Amino acid sequence: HRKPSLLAHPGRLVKSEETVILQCWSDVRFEHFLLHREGKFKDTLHLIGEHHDGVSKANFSIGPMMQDLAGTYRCYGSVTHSPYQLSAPSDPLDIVITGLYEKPSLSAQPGPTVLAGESVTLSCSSRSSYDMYHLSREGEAHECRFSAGPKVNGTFQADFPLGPATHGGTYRCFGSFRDSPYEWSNSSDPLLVSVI
Repeated sequence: HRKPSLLAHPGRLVKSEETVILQCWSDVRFEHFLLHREGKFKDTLHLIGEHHDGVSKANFSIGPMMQDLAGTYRCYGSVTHSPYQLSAPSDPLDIVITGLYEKPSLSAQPGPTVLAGESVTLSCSSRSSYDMYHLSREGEAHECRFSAGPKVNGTFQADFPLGPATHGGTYRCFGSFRDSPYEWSNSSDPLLVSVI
């Protein structure tokens, strides 16, 4: 037993039709790994786990990405001196399909370039009824997200207060509905928040 690691080399969010690798590694010399998703089309993947030096690993390829592939992934593994047997559940990893709707309008109210120690904040508008927006800082494993405020005149937005401008960078923003929590919108245009 003992839960293995489940991550995705490029990243969690996958653009429409692209592909991601969901690698399963573990020191515990297994021989078979099993991959499992949720959402609509609940499915399981049976791949023979190799042993690329020391630690045992498996490499699943989520091909032409689609609405069905996106959901909550979990990895398992074992040895076939006993077939059925499965390791303890592995860490949940949500595979997202970016690119599927009109791009939101990300911007910084105080300004993309703000003096340090001066609280910065970025909002996401759009004319469509997105129930929530997401903010990618590109890189980090777990990102942020918040439901949106009703139509103010014609728009739908969500404010992501970042706070005292410290070591800025570049954010992106997506939108989604209460129904399909894994099917996002097309990524909004990149923005460089500067800190002089």
